[PDB]
Amino acid sequence: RTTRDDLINGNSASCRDVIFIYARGATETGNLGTLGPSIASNLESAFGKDGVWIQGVGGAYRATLGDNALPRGTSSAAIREMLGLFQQANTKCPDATLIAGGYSQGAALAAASIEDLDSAIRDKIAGTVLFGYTKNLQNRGRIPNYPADRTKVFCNTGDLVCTGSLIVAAPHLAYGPDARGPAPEFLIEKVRAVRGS
Repeated sequence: RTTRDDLINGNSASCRDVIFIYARGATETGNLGTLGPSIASNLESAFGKDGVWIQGVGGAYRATLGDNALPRGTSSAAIREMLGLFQQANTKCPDATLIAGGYSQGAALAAASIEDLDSAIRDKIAGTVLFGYTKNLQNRGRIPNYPADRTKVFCNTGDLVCTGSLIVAAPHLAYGPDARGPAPEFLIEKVRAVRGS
């Protein structure tokens, strides 16, 4: 299903070890959209249902297509919403390892949020995956203030948003295989690198 609010609904007395916060692309449904559920099922298989909390960015994030043209590639209200979720994870589950991801506008949102996040929380994000990263060229494939080794960008050849454009071509809608395999593989590897087991 396209809606997951595990962090908001979760009991602090029984925090998951891993918390995944994900932002969907433009016009997508629920708070996970088309790629989020595939990543979620694979994380659940690796850490178990009670070992990982899946949280989509909903609330003020309406994933409005036109917001791709704003300075940071998304709206201020959306950034405030995602920042709030990272802050809620940090207070509710101080010992949890965080992971994040975003697709299209959601990738710009993830990058903007992580850049603004206070360092103590940002440093808890073991890995971040970005699909069809709209600010790929502008940010030179990086998320500002965040290490390259913890970042994985999936940008298809021919996906114009990865080369500085806002045009949506067919390759931008072809990240399904990545969400099913390499993306969760990267996230799992980065969590295990710091948590062991």
